Amino acid sequence: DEVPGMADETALLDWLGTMREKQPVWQDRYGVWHVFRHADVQTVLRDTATFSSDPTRVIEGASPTPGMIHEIDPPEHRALRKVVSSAFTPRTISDLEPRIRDVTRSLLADAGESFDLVDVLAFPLPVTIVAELLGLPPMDHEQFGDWSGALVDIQMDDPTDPALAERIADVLNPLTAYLKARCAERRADPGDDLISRLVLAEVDGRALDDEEAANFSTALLLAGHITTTVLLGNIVRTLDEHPAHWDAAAEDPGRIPAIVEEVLRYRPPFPQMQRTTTKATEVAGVPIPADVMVNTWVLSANRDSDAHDDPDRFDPSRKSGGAAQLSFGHGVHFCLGAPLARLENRVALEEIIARFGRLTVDRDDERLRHFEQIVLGTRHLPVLAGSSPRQSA
Ligand code: HEM
Repeated sequence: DEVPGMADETALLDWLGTMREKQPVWQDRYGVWHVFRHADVQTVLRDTATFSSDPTRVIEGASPTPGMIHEIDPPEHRALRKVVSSAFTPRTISDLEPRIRDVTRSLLADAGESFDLVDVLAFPLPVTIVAELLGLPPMDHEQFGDWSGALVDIQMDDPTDPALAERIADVLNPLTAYLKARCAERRADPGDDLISRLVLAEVDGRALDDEEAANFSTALLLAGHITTTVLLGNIVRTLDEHPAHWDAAAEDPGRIPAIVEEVLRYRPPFPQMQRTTTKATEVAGVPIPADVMVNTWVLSANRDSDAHDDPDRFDPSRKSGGAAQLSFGHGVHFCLGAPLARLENRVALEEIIARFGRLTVDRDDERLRHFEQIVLGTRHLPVLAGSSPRQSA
């Protein structure tokens, strides 16, 4: 009666595989309901009326934290997402390419034969880009990175460690008050930055006060950093295992986006999502009571043969793309950061190939560490360049 941890990936995948076949809806000893098949995960994620993103919904006198889009249900979710989206736009994201490329190239250019891909690229990159998108003083970047980094590091710890909430609040409370001051500053004296945009936005009579704007910016950072960090490490780890794709991608960089989707399917940085039932309901004929937590295994869905032929084959030739990418969610909460996630990882892989041709994982480098809670991937990924401009080759 145990959920296998995130680190031993094979044992995890083996267990999910058995669940999809023998117990596709399972109630754990904590009374959390686990959903393993793709069809059923999809059903849960579409049905927001039954499967709420708002645990406060089911509690007398409790209400959601304002600005926290991922914690609220339609109709208000729609109202808010519309406001937020008007600030954080497709051109906003796409104009970021040169800076992403510029930061990435510079960081890699200082990495030679041996290095940790996460320490060098995957960890610092996303947070640099979030800081710049938000428009915050270059002189605030170091502390901003330290707060985000601390919160990434928190996830290395056992999530049932009862000190969890306190250590989270120790970082979160200053972060958000820094952003909320920035919001108030920007409301009085706006610029060309996401915070300014967020405090300037109004869509259908609806705007964000400083509280909402600050909570959103914080959520945006938290959603954006670890996931993106984990994705790039997973990309390199997966090419390591299927290395003929290094050369295919080297030859044709147009192949990179399909590689990024296939890694996302193969190794979702978030293997699980959570909902709360609002009422007695059923999944796949299995009865689930009101007011309980349901965990949808995206990782199990991604490896479901009923949804993906030869699911355990790493195969970028799959006809992937768009809103079908379960690793960014499904339905109204579908990842707001998806274009940025996709952009950052496409540029990152392009740049890795450009400089190195190929990376191999140093699997016996003892600094290698996997996460084991919310995330499927690697905190430190020692690598070895196939080659680099540093060699008199
Ligand atoms: C590969 C990297 C990423 C992955 C795997 C990922 C994963 C996810 C998933 C699974 C969800 C849906 C959660 C739910 O339905 O409850 C989500 C939502 C969200 N993500 Fe991402 N994410 C990534 C990158 C980003 C980035 C870069 C940003 C910021 C630019 C971001 C911001 C958000 C926001 C604001 C939501 C909530 C959308 C809503 O509730 O309407 N994410 N993400």
